[PDB]
Amino acid sequence: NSMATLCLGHHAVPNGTLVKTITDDQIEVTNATELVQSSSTGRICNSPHQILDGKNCTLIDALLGDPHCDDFQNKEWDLFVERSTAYSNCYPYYVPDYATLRSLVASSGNLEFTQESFNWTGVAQDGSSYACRRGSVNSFFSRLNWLYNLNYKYPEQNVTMPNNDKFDKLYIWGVHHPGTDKDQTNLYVQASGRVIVSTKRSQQTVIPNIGSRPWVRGVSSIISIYWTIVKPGDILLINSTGNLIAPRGYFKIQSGKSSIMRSDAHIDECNSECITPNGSIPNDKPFQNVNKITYGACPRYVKQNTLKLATGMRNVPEK
Amino acid sequence: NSMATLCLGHHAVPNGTLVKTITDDQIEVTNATELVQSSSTGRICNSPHQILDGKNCTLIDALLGDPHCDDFQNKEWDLFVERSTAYSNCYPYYVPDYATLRSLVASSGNLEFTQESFNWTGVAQDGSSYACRRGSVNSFFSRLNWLYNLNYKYPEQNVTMPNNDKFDKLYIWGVHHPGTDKDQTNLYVQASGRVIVSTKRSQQTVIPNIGSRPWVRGVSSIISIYWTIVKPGDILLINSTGNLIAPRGYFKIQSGKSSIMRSDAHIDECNSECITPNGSIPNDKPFQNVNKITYGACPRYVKQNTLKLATGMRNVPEK
Amino acid sequence: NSMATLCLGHHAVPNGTLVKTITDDQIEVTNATELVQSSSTGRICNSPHQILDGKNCTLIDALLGDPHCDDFQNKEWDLFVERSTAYSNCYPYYVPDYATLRSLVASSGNLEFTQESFNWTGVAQDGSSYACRRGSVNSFFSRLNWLYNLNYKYPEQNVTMPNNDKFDKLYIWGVHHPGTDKDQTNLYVQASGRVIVSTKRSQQTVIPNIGSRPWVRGVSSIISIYWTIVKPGDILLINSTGNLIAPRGYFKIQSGKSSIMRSDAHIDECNSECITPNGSIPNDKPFQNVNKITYGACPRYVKQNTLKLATGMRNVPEK
Amino acid sequence: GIFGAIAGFIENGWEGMVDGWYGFRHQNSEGTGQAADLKSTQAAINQITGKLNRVIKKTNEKFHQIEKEFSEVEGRIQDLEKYVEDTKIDLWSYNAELLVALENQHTIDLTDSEMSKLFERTRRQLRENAEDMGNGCFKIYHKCDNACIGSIRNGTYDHDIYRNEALNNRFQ
Amino acid sequence: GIFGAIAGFIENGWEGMVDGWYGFRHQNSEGTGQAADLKSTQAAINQITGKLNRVIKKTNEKFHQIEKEFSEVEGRIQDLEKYVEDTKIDLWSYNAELLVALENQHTIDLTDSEMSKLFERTRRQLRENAEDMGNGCFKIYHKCDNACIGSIRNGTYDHDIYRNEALNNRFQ
Amino acid sequence: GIFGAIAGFIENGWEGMVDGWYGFRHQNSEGTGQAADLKSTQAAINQITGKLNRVIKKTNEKFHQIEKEFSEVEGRIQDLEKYVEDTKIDLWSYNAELLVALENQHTIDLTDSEMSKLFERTRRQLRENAEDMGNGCFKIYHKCDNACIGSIRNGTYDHDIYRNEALNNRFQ
Ligand SMILES: *[C@@H]1O[C@H](CO)[C@@H](O[C@@H]2O[C@H](CO)[C@@H](O[C@H]3O[C@H](CO[C@H]4O[C@H](CO[C@H]5O[C@H](CO)[C@@H](O)[C@H](O)[C@@H]5O)[C@@H](O)[C@H](O)[C@@H]4O)[C@@H](O)[C@H](O[C@H]4O[C@H](CO)[C@@H](O)[C@H](O)[C@@H]4O[C@H]4O[C@H](CO)[C@@H](O)[C@H](O)[C@@H]4O)[C@@H]3O)[C@H](O)[C@H]2NC(C)=O)[C@H](O)[C@H]1NC(C)=O
Ligand SMILES: *[C@@H]1O[C@H](CO)[C@@H](O[C@@H]2O[C@H](CO)[C@@H](O[C@H]3O[C@H](CO[C@H]4O[C@H](CO)[C@@H](O)[C@H](O)[C@@H]4O)[C@@H](O)[C@H](O[C@H]4O[C@H](CO)[C@@H](O)[C@H](O)[C@@H]4O[C@H]4O[C@H](CO)[C@@H](O)[C@H](O)[C@@H]4O)[C@@H]3O)[C@H](O)[C@H]2NC(C)=O)[C@H](O)[C@H]1NC(C)=O
Ligand SMILES: CC(=O)N[C@H]1[C@H](O[C@H]2[C@@H](O)[C@@H](CO)O[C@@H](O[C@H]3[C@H](O)[C@@H](O)[C@H](O)O[C@@H]3CO)[C@@H]2O)O[C@H](CO)[C@@H](O[C@@H]2O[C@H](CO[C@]3(C(=O)O)C[C@H](O)[C@@H](NC(C)=O)[C@H]([C@H](O)[C@H](O)CO)O3)[C@H](O)[C@H](O)[C@H]2O)[C@@H]1O
Ligand SMILES: CC(=O)N[C@H]1[C@H](O[C@H]2[C@@H](O)[C@@H](CO)O[C@@H](O[C@H]3[C@H](O)[C@@H](O)[C@H](O)O[C@@H]3CO)[C@@H]2O)O[C@H](CO)[C@@H](O[C@@H]2O[C@H](CO[C@]3(C(=O)O)C[C@H](O)[C@@H](NC(C)=O)[C@H]([C@H](O)[C@H](O)CO)O3)[C@H](O)[C@H](O)[C@H]2O)[C@@H]1O
Ligand SMILES: *[C@@H]1O[C@H](CO)[C@@H](O[C@@H]2O[C@H](CO)[C@@H](O[C@@H]3O[C@H](CO[C@H]4O[C@H](CO)[C@@H](O)[C@H](O)[C@@H]4O)[C@@H](O)[C@H](O[C@H]4O[C@H](CO)[C@@H](O)[C@H](O)[C@@H]4O)[C@@H]3O)[C@H](O)[C@H]2NC(C)=O)[C@H](O)[C@H]1NC(C)=O
Ligand SMILES: *[C@@H]1O[C@H](CO)[C@@H](O[C@@H]2O[C@H](CO)[C@@H](O[C@@H]3O[C@H](CO)[C@@H](O)[C@H](O[C@H]4O[C@H](CO)[C@@H](O)[C@H](O)[C@@H]4O)[C@@H]3O)[C@H](O)[C@H]2NC(C)=O)[C@H](O)[C@H]1NC(C)=O
Ligand SMILES: *[C@@H]1O[C@H](CO)[C@@H](O[C@@H]2O[C@H](CO)[C@@H](O[C@@H]3O[C@H](CO)[C@@H](O)[C@H](O[C@H]4O[C@H](CO)[C@@H](O)[C@H](O)[C@@H]4O)[C@@H]3O)[C@H](O)[C@H]2NC(C)=O)[C@H](O)[C@H]1NC(C)=O
Ligand SMILES: *[C@@H]1O[C@H](CO)[C@@H](O[C@@H]2O[C@H](CO)[C@@H](O[C@@H]3O[C@H](CO[C@H]4O[C@H](CO)[C@@H](O)[C@H](O)[C@@H]4O)[C@@H](O)[C@H](O)[C@@H]3O)[C@H](O)[C@H]2NC(C)=O)[C@H](O)[C@H]1NC(C)=O
Ligand SMILES: *[C@@H]1O[C@H](CO)[C@@H](O[C@@H]2O[C@H](CO)[C@@H](O)[C@H](O)[C@H]2NC(C)=O)[C@H](O)[C@H]1NC(C)=O
Ligand SMILES: *[C@@H]1O[C@H](CO)[C@@H](O)[C@H](O)[C@H]1NC(C)=O
Ligand SMILES: *[C@@H]1O[C@H](CO)[C@@H](O)[C@H](O)[C@H]1NC(C)=O
Ligand SMILES: *[C@@H]1O[C@H](CO)[C@@H](O)[C@H](O)[C@H]1NC(C)=O
Repeated sequence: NSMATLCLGHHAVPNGTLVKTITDDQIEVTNATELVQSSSTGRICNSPHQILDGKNCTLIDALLGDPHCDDFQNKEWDLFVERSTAYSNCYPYYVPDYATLRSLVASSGNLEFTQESFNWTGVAQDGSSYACRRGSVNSFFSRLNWLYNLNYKYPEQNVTMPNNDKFDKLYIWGVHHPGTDKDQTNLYVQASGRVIVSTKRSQQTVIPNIGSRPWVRGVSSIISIYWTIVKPGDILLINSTGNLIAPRGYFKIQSGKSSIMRSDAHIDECNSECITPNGSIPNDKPFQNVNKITYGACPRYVKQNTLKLATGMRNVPEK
Repeated sequence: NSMATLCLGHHAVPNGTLVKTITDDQIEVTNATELVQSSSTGRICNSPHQILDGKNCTLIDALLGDPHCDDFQNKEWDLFVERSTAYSNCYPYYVPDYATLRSLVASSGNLEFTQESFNWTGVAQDGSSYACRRGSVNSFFSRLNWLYNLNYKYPEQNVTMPNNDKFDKLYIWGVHHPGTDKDQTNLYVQASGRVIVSTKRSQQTVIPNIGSRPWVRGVSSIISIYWTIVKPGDILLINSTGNLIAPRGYFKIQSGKSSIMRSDAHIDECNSECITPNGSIPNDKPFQNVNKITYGACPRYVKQNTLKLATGMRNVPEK
Repeated sequence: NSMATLCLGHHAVPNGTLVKTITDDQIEVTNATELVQSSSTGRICNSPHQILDGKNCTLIDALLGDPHCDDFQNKEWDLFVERSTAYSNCYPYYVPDYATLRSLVASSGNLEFTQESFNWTGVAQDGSSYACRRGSVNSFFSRLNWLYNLNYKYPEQNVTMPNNDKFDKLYIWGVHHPGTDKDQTNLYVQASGRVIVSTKRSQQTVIPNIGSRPWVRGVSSIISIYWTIVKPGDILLINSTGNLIAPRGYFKIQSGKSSIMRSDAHIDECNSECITPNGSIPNDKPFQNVNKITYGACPRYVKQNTLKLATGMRNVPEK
Repeated sequence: GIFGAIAGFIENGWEGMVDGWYGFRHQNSEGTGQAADLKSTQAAINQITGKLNRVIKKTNEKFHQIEKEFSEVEGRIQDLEKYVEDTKIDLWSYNAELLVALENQHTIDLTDSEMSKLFERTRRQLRENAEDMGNGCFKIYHKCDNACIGSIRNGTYDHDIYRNEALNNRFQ
Repeated sequence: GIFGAIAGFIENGWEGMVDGWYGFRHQNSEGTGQAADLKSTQAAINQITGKLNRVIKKTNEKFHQIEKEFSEVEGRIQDLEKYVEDTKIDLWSYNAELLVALENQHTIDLTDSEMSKLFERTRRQLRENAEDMGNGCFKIYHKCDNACIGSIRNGTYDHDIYRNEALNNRFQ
Repeated sequence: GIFGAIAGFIENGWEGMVDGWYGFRHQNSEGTGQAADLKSTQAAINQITGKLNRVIKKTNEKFHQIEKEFSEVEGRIQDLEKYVEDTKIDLWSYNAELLVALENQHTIDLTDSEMSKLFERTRRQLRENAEDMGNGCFKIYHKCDNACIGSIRNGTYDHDIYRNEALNNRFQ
């Protein structure tokens, strides 16, 4: 010859993948990586977040002190997990802003309770019921105090409780709506009257309303549930003619990174920073298609189930 | 010499449109397409979406059964259109969270009503009035049953109505507020009363409010409107001393693509996927500038009234 | 020797800046400009936006007419500035929708008040209290009229006040909740009062709750504050058998660029379109890391504190 | 033009070429003429159609949403409802502005690329029988009748049979 | 691609090359060989790894948020909660779809670049001792044993040594 | 850069050039030249100024909004107000991050482009009178005084004035 020939080229592969670009929406490159997490194991990992399985207990039931929720006293969590099998097994209750209370308690992230003695005078304390048995024995919500007549007298109550500590106190109280006029008098002797719970910034008034409610667990009555926050240097102040389901103390209002989630996924011993109701998912990808409900360092939820990012050149095979 | 010349070039047009780029604010290309729909015809097309023109009626008026809205009974819609000229012409009323009742009925998409027999004993039914004239004579909301004294006596009413079907039920009821103490006794015999409507999941209590009002269309009084959803297996429980505007049955609540819109645009014989209060607009372009209120397969509302996308090369004349 | 040489090249600098790209996280270019405004003088410029320094008065207190807030009467603003050192010095009060009332008044942007003569009959007016002193002299909110009994009598008031102007009217009124059953009868002779405030589209009814409230400036009562808007053609209608804190007139309610901001920054004499609680900031950059709370023509808040936009080529020096 | 061919070393385009986007003009013994190039015209058109269909794709279908106009002053809840829709509109208005700007910048640059790619194809084909004049044209140093031109416009120009005629005309 | 080399004037790739992304193939009288180019392969990998690292990373760490499923009809506030989350999901789904399209378009275009860059780097080395054949291969006009083809891949090829032999074989 | 000129076949930049972004350094019998090229410098500056003005266009003008800081616990309605503002900030933070990354990538690639366009502008002018030495420099094969060099920068270089002198030295 006295001649040589030098050819330049690029590599190719047999398998290849399709990705989308600005111009084509299916074009073949040598290699791509998935950007959308679309699968979970089905199990929540109990590290590195304090997970608290509520089992048969709702966060509201545990807050009030339902007897079968006794194991949740003074408990704290990063993520509280409510199960669809949860039930209530105490006195019938109702919460006007149930979602708000559930939210603020979940965000606070603990049930650490501090006892307080309020000084009720002239009334019987520690009322119980056939519908809230702690051992076939009658009892009540562990964190509420049912006030009723004492030797067939019920004097009007006036009570203060100052917040001299340095944080915010959360009080949970209630009002009793008996089913019959005669049940009203056998309990509080007087006809229905008011409950006025106030602070220097909050103002709440409940008027008991006697009436037949749906029979639940042996009774046709219902308790309404209300909440009050007391700032430092402020004062909680209760004035009630009767029908008062009194608080036994206060919860601490922390403010952290805790929340609540509805799931039935089992809890393993594993490690992943992201939690979804469908279980834990890895966060090595920037997007996910598992669930829009997430907690932790999670990929961002998107509608696509696959987004292939090209990690190689165009694949042009041979003939 | 034996020459030849071979010139490579591109086409151009005497025409040119200006487009926007990363680098230049106006630069001329050979051709571009508009991406922003900015004009409407002014008319709503009657297909593909099942429009229901409310004309002189509002959805709530048709829901309750205002006599001049009787033709809306058991009507179904994809998009209900409310008109600014609508008016009320029955007994005076107000709805707390009016916007909510309107929203949940509008997204339900129908007014299919189903009668139910409530065991009301000792009480007269079918209370009438003028200011709600159903042609000359006196009558009431077609879906509401006004209960009043029977021989100047009003026994306290306590009736139940369970849900044994596979769907949610919507109950609309009311509470009468007479304008004088005498009116309260002339209708229900007793003084100020109580109305208690309950399910296993909800709890609703209204205390009537006797005292005067702006007398509307001839009467001293007004009605408050409430709703109650009863899920399958649950129970409706009504107990009232009086002042109860009882329901006559339930509405079937559905979930679907139904909604409501305020517009005075005329309805036309044509087809168009996207509906705005200005009338229908084409949806061949990705964005639109007509109205942020839309219904259907619509372009996304944006602030710009034009965005030209280049579909050709740079245009370079040729003087 | 027939030689020559011609080298092409580009400039460099001895000190480049680092910027981010799609592929490299940090790469050196000859020059860049910052896009995130991260600093501020710490002072609010009083131009071109009409600023109003709230001193020790919150907007609500200036609305009602707290004695130490009378210098705020009939003032306009584009931006009202509430200070953290504000205090209340009149009768203790409570606004059920405090955020809402604060929002709508701030958006209206003025406190232009107009006297109207309501025809109160058979009652004393201009009631005062020790809790709201003007000097050592007892007085009250300047925009509210405290009605009480005259000669052991409180006739049921009924007043009409029609809006015949061309603008909307904002009426502010209240309901007095006395601390004891005797305070009630001393002031309003009736055991329990009532207050109805109506337009042709509104029904606000309040029954006062008698009960002890937190001791404030020698007073254990409180005042609920309510507001009502009357459009042209509409009428304002009030009936009361007791406990009415009556309005003295209306506020003109405009709509426009007015708002409110909480800040403790001082107000210098300069010009700046963008305002933040940390002070005014220049708006030449598209983004700012100072504060998510902004007023006026501001950059958009982002989480990043520096974003370098390259304004030169790659900087490639030698060694 | 990132590639410097359209509005670059090609002084202007041809309003007289209505059968394609890119093409050849020639001058020889038999005369002058002009023919569009189908391959590079189809390449550019296909890329521009492909990106146009992705922009127009159109998945956005909403039904019952929040209210967006209000006749009454309500305050807090209404402030939030307006703030939500305003935030949504500003965010989509940004997306639409940036999309058009990026796409148009890419449409200018890719049509510039095709022109340059066609010029390099032609240069590689001519080998040593032609010289770049710097304006988009080639000096062809040998006799090139219509069939020879028609053979350059198309991938079948055998430079080896003209090399000796061309190399002598280049060097003297 | 915008540079016209991959799926361009290179008609296809080499499944037989496994030690690199871009490389060489030659033929002497000594026989044929193959070798990858480390420099261009590294340049492309480091850019793609760099953009891959920009894409896959924190932060989106959220803790207590709004409720997104509802067992009850509630009306106004729930409509707003649904609308907010629906708005957020559409916007991110758009951001994700657009990001991949831009990145993949640029990934494809920068790999085409490095192929074209290796070709021009080689063309400058060979000066007047080789001719572009148009298909990615050069024709070297002088006997080159495995030593000098390895000095081309290497960047040690000195062209003054073969200029006399090459210019003669080119010009007849 | 995608065009492999800056940080590519040109080994580094000139810290000694301050009156222009791109320029010519030359050498001949009267040594010592350096001059900046205004046309290419102007082109890169116009585009960079053009995009810099697009990004600081300054449209956001908001007045009465929602409250974004809260001193009391309010639960559900407040969760939503925080979620709305949080969602909005993350989306603009993403837009800002992506905007900078795209513009800076494009700025590098367009400045690298202008360098390459100037090289191809110079290469076409010189025709057969020079050769690419590989480091962004041409070896000119004829006597070229400072006037002759200036004609290359002014775009007034007549190549066949020197074609016979140049082709001699090239092939001898
Ligand atoms: C239902 O239950 C509630 C509470 O359980 C009852 O409300 C209570 O009512 C009483 C009577 O009105 C009221 O008592 C005095 O309160 C203020 C408080 O002043 C400062 O003190 C508080 C508390 O810190 C104190 O704590 C320890 C122990 O508790 C004390 O020993 C310390 O000294 C602390 O002060 C603190 O937060 C602030 O620093 C308060 O500023 C007080 O001002 C009044 O005292 C007056 O009492 C006499 C009235 O004439 C008089 O003799 C006093 O000298 C004083 O005021 C005089 O001073 C002026 C000169 O400066 C004179 O010119 C003037 O004429 C006046 O005479 C209050 O009397 C409680 O605060 C209050 N509690 C609450 C929580 O509201 C309620 O009544 C009950 N219901 C019914 C129907 O009875
Ligand atoms: C206003 O209107 C409402 C609606 O009607 C009305 O509410 C009704 O109140 C009654 C009375 O409390 C209540 O009656 C029964 O409720 C229970 C339903 O239970 C279910 O489960 C049973 C087993 O699965 C099943 O057989 C039932 O058919 C039903 O499916 C039911 O448990 C109650 O059971 C007691 O009934 C009598 C009570 O004397 C006894 O015969 C029974 O044995 C049983 O319990 C007795 O024995 C236990 C031993 O364990 C003992 O501890 C206890 O003290 C008790 O004496 C009732 O039969 C209706 O359910 C309820 N209706 C509803 C909720 O819709 C109001 O009462 C009305 N208002 C006024 C003022 O009248
Ligand atoms: C307060 C009370 O327990 N009431 C009972 C009621 O008892 C009254 C009744 O015996 C009458 C007639 O003789 O006499 C009253 O006392 C008078 C006294 O004799 C006289 O000396 C004095 O002068 O006057 C007083 C009047 O106050 C009695 O008070 O009997 C009825 C019928 O048995 C009860 O209803 C039934 O309740 C059952 C269980 O209810 C509990 C429960 O488990 O829920 C017991 C709890 O101890 C009680 N709570 C407290 C704090 O005491 C609760 C509570 O009263 C209700 O739950 C409120 O709704 O009830 C059964 O489950 C079913 O619900 C009823 O048939 C009534 O509770
Ligand atoms: C329930 C009723 O009919 N109310 C009427 C009221 O009727 C009472 C009145 O005639 C007095 C006379 O002093 O007698 C009462 O009967 C007594 C009688 O001696 C004896 O039979 C019984 O044993 O003792 C009772 C003691 O009370 C009557 O009950 O008359 C007044 C004055 O005219 C009416 O007010 C006027 O109402 C007008 C609107 O009326 C209707 C209507 O068209 O809306 C008629 C409807 O039939 C009625 N309701 C029902 C359920 O049928 C409604 C409804 O009551 C009101 O709308 C409620 O506001 O009213 C109009 O408003 C006019 O301006 C009023 O003066 C009162 O309605
Ligand atoms: C609380 O404050 C409000 C303030 O407005 C007071 O309400 C105003 O007063 C009365 C209600 O008590 C309203 O006046 C009523 O108008 C009705 C309309 O009647 C029309 O038709 C009649 C023929 O029947 C025409 O002649 C007339 O022009 C009207 O246009 C009447 O139905 C009422 O009259 C009734 O009583 C009289 C006396 O028995 C009978 O003769 C009548 O036939 C009829 O039965 C009455 O005239 C007035 O409109 C109210 N204002 C507003 C703005 O609505 C409350 O009184 C007050 N409450 C207190 C202080 O307790
Ligand atoms: C708020 O807290 C206060 C503090 O406890 C509380 O005050 C109490 O109110 C009741 C009722 O208003 C008072 O009791 C009344 O006292 C009066 C004295 O004038 C009596 O007339 C009443 O008894 C009857 O007297 C006659 C027969 O004895 C009857 O002919 C007559 O009709 C009355 O019915 C009744 O006992 C009590 O004195 C005060 N206590 C104090 C310490 O001031 C108030 O009730 C609370 N409010 C609430 C909870 O809403
Ligand atoms: C919920 O539904 C139930 C079911 O109807 C209903 O219960 C009934 O309420 C009435 C009213 O309280 C009761 O009737 C009482 O019966 C006794 C008999 O011992 C009477 O002595 C009572 O007289 C009272 O009222 C008089 C005034 O007229 C007073 O002067 C007297 O002192 C008494 O206070 C009264 O008539 C009835 O017993 C119950 N139960 C049944 C099975 O009927 C209840 O009212 C509903 N709740 C509501 C509507 O809020
Ligand atoms: C589709 O329907 C939309 C709603 O009907 C239309 O939007 C309207 O477009 C018009 C354009 O002509 C705007 O024009 C005017 O705006 C001002 C209002 O200014 C203020 O006036 C007083 C101040 O004292 C006060 O009442 C308000 O604060 C007003 O803001 C007036 O000159 C007119 O009344 C008219 O409103 C409208 O503002 C605008 N309305 C809305 C709700 O956006 C749209 O134009 C229609 N067509 C198309 C193709 O989009
Ligand atoms: C307060 O109530 C009285 C009595 O109902 C009203 O007096 C009559 O009002 C009606 C309609 O408002 C008029 O048609 C009558 O002319 C009024 N009476 C007379 C004798 O003419 C009074 O108007 C009410 N208060 C206000 C402010 O309107
Ligand atoms: C209807 O209700 C009454 C109570 O008011 C009751 O006595 C009667 O049995 C009920 N009717 C039937 C058919 O059960
Ligand atoms: C490159 O390889 C060739 C032999 O193939 C050798 O001549 C040269 O020295 C090598 N380069 C270096 C830096 O050793
Ligand atoms: C360019 O250079 C040539 C020769 O040096 C000179 O004749 C001509 O006038 C110059 N033109 C400009 C515009 O500098």
